Amino acid sequence: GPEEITADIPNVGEAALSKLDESGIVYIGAEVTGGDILVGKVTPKGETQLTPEEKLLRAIFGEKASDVKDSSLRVPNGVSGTVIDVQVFTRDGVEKDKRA
Amino acid sequence: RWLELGLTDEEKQNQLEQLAEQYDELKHEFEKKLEAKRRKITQGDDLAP
Amino acid sequence: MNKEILAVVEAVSNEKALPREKIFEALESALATATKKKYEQEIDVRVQIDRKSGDFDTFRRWLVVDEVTQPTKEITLEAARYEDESLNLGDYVEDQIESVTFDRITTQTAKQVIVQKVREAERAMVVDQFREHEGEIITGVVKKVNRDNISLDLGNNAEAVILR
Amino acid sequence: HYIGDLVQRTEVELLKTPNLGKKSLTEIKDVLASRGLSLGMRLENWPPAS
Amino acid sequence: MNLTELKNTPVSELITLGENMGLENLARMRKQDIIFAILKQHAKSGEDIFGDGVLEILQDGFGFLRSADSSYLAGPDDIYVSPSQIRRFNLRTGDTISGKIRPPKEGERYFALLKVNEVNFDKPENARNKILFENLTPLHANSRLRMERGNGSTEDLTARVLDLASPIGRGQRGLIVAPPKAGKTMLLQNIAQSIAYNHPDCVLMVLLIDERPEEVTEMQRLVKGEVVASTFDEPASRHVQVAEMVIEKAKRLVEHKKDVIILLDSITRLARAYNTVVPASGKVLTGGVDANALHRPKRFFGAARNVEEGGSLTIIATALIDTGSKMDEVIYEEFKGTGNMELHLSRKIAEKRVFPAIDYNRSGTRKEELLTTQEELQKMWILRKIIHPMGEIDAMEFLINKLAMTKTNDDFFEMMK
Amino acid sequence: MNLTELKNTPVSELITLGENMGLENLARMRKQDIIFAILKQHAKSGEDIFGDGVLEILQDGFGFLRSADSSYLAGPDDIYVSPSQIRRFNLRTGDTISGKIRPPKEGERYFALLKVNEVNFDKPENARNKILFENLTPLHANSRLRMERGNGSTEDLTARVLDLASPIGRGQRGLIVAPPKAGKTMLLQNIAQSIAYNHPDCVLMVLLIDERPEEVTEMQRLVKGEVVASTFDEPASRHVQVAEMVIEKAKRLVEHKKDVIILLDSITRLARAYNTVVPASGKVLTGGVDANALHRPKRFFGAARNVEEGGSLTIIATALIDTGSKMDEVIYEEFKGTGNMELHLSRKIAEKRVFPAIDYNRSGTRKEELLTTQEELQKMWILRKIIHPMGEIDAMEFLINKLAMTKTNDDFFEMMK
Ligand SMILES: Nc1ncnc2c1ncn2[C@@H]1O[C@H](COP(=O)(O)OP(=O)(O)O)[C@@H](O)[C@H]1O
Ligand SMILES: Nc1ncnc2c1ncn2[C@@H]1O[C@H](COP(=O)(O)OP(=O)(O)O)[C@@H](O)[C@H]1O
Ligand code: BEF
Ligand code: BEF
Ligand SMILES: [Mg+2]
Ligand SMILES: [Mg+2]
Repeated sequence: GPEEITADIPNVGEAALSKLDESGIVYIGAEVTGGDILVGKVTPKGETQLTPEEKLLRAIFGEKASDVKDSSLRVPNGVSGTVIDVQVFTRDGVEKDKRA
Repeated sequence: RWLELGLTDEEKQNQLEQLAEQYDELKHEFEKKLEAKRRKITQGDDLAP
Repeated sequence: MNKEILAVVEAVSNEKALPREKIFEALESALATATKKKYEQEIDVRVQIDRKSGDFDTFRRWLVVDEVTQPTKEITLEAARYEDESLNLGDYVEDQIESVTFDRITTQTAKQVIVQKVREAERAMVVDQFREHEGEIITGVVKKVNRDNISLDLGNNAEAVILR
Repeated sequence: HYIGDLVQRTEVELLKTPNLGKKSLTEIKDVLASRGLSLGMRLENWPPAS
Repeated sequence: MNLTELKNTPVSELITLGENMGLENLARMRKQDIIFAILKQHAKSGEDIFGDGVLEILQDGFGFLRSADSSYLAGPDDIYVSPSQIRRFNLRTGDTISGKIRPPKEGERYFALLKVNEVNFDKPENARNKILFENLTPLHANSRLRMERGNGSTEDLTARVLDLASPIGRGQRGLIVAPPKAGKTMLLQNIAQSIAYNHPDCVLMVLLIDERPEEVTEMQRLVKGEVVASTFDEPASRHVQVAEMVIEKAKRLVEHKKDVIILLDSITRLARAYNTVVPASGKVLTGGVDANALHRPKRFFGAARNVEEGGSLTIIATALIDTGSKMDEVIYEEFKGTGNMELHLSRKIAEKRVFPAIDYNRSGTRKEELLTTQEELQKMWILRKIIHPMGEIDAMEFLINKLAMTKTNDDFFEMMK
Repeated sequence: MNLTELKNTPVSELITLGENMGLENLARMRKQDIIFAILKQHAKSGEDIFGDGVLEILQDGFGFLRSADSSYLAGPDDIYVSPSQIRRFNLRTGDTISGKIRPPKEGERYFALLKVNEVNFDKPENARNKILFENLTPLHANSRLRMERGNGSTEDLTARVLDLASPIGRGQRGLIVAPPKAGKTMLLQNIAQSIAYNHPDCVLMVLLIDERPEEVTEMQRLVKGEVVASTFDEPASRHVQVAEMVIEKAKRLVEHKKDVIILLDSITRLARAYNTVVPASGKVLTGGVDANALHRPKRFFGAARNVEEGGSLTIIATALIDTGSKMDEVIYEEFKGTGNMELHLSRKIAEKRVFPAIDYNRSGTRKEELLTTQEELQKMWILRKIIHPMGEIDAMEFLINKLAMTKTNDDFFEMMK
């Protein structure tokens, strides 16, 4: 299965997700001090062919998305700052997200 | 917005049609440049295999 | 946007406990809470998503009283001359439209209202279907015991309570 | 022009005032009464002393 | 500015009015759009407006004011009302509402009725106090609706023979069993002219469903009455909508103690439309016609009655038979034993150039003694006794000759002695 | 260089013209592509161009100029116009536009109309001032469209009997109920030749839908009129597109106060195409035909009318019956009671070598007294009286014999005395 930039990161506090947008990317003008999730990178590890129904249901009821590996990139420890710009580039044919 | 006018056609109609031609050509060139810029800024980019 | 709400209304597993009408009114309440959270004022509004025709909209409730606090929901008992109210109390308006219903806070409050109302709906359905049994003997397995209350599984998502 | 003169002006004159729709009425009722005052009140000492 | 006095004006008059009002060339937008723009500007000049229209409540609960010329359709010239007014003044479908209206706003697309000054030609206070049409107790027709004009022209005979064949009264249920190529439109025109001349007090209602537009424009400015029709250029949705709403208007008028008469043409095409508009019921009978599909038409046909308290609802619906259609065959089979007033027209006499092609023995009226005195009772009894042994075409021509020999029915009765 | 005077030239002439213009061997590209390349070079030599075409506005709002020979299709020879011109000169679908055009540019794929000099054979200034076709008030046909040629040949009888069966006038609504193997193409050719000889003032419009190509090439160079057709080698999309656009052209012509006559063949196949092009409506009646699928064809059939102000739109559509098709059965059932002019052709007489196979008693015309004086009125009445008791084939052969015995209808009327 391919990798996604969804914002539905499991096994993480809601305060860490509060910095992300509805897509999974931090807003423009958000302060970060320590290692914090600023992109919602997920990688499937188990079963493939996730049906969209159960996909959206995991965000509402039932269990969470196991095939994630929590591969969301974070800023290194010690470095701080405020994000000021985002640049997204997609492969030809792949549907762009709303931030693009 | 009401360029459509006409009186004493013998020269007025000629000048008005020349100006309408110029206006149409300008608008169409601007629209084509707009579409080219949009297609250039919206096309995807190759990243990696 | 309407495609997303159609997908979320069709993807309901327990369509019985929550048919399209109450699901849409739950979404209306969620969008009303989202609009309340949008403005610093506290104004109650309705949505009326137009289930089968198209996308959603928003209205503005007045709740006509002689008060003045929070004037977004304050209209005197006689402000029915212009804008076609014609009634003493209960006159509302469609003034506010263009409600954002897809950001992070909106999605969070939507999910919150949805889970609250699915709980309420399962409660209502189980009580309406097993209330007439009041006066009859029914079996059931307990699942949690405490020093003040214990729970019982009856089946088909039915929960019974036994106090001290 | 003065807020002490506008506080003695209930809504009955707003919806009758020309060029006043729904956004302007919403503004004049929100950004005006949110400061603690009310649209339409009964005072007499105005303007002291001018 | 009233909507009727502006819409019944010719289209060219509206164009010149809009051009005098300082507008763009009005030859582009449609009549409804022209009226909408004209009202927009006429309200931009102030001019508190006074409008009117027939009410339609949708599934949401609000109301739309449709106009009669547009055959009760949706357009920019419509007036919107919130359910608050419907809850206050206790409105319902079919109630014509007239009163003060205002300009629209941004985001709004229709006008708003502020206060009603007339509901079905009545005070808005008494509009909430009115007995329901369903709660009324029907009765038989008592007051005779005489159709004899009195001039004895070449067209008056069309009504004379009618009065000689089957009496008609207020609240009577009427069917016209006539094959095509028979001149049912001529019969309808004659009966409309007769009811407009003889009884101008009762409101006349003529309805043409699934009809060619030529007859529509002919009837809209030939008879003295509010003519609403619906051509075949629209799906069955508009047909059933106008049927429901005209019957609601008739019911409201009867509730206001008014004698209404609905001329319908044709009941067969209306039943066809009602069949193709309703979803399937599960099974199918001969002709592709659904079972419950006829419930709504049947109701429409049964709404006619003579109210004991006051008012009446007479109906005269033309049926299409002998068309070689299985659907029309079963529709006529269902509708045969439904009403108490029937008029059969013979196609053989119709396309034999003997007008009006009527069938005496096949036509009649139940409880006809309640619609005529003993005098015409015995006269019609003698007429039936003398016409029963006779044939169809010979008897028809003999009767029409003896009828044209005089002016009215009284002279014919006297010469029959 | 005009587009028509270049396209109506033979293909070999275009090949030699392109070869003289210094081009690659033109036998590879298609006719549209040949015209496109020829115009490209002829504009590369300067030569400010003058083009023409029928307008089609897409969903975006721009306009495309289609040509008549290509049956209004999309090709490189098309002329593009921006919605600015449509907003300025107030254009609409079906309006034929002719004026100055320029070469294209890189990235552009069609020519651009700079200024219009003719809109529906009118001044571009008056093109914005024209009453809408829908706002017109229809009426019955008044001016008689005589079909009698006058030479009395073996083919003129085909029209003579026609005039002896059902009169036809401007703005009349016509149906041809004829089974296959009957020679409807011969009837259409005869009526086209008659309308071209007798009334050359009114523009003739003949349309062949879902037809074999042989009849297309026969009609395109046999009758005197603009022949647009559409063979079965294309999906129903092109069929419904050409139907809509030819009816829009007819409506624009009538709005310009022009008498147009549309010969259509066949209405049954056109309804079939309209059914298979429209998405489903939810339910299904017998024959696999959708409910609203007939809304567009019905409208097409109802567009015919006699305008009171000026102009007329006559239609003569041939229907396919007796084909053993459930779909065609229900289509004919729907279309039977729709028009006021019908001509029934008997298959038994058709394949009995008795031409033209006509049905007298089954055919007729409503309000025929408005299309003929009292003289022919009484003559046709006597003819109907004498032909009604007779059979079908014997009466048909007797009438055609007595018709061929003379030259015109007047001599037949005189010998009938
Ligand atoms: N009472 C009458 N007197 C004289 N002629 C009549 C009479 N009724 C009908 N007709 C003739 O019969 C024809 C019927 O035409 P139409 O009304 O179209 O038939 P229908 O409406 O029955 O289909 C008319 O052209 C008219 O000339
Ligand atoms: N009125 C007529 N006079 C002479 N021949 C005819 C006539 N009508 C039909 N035919 C003959 O019958 C044949 C019918 O061919 P076609 O037009 O394809 O059939 P249809 O149009 O009836 O389906 C023609 O070849 C023609 O020779
Ligand atoms: F008026 Be006809 F009989 F359709
Ligand atoms: F012209 Be045939 F009837 F196909
Ligand atoms: Mg008729
Ligand atoms: Mg043929």
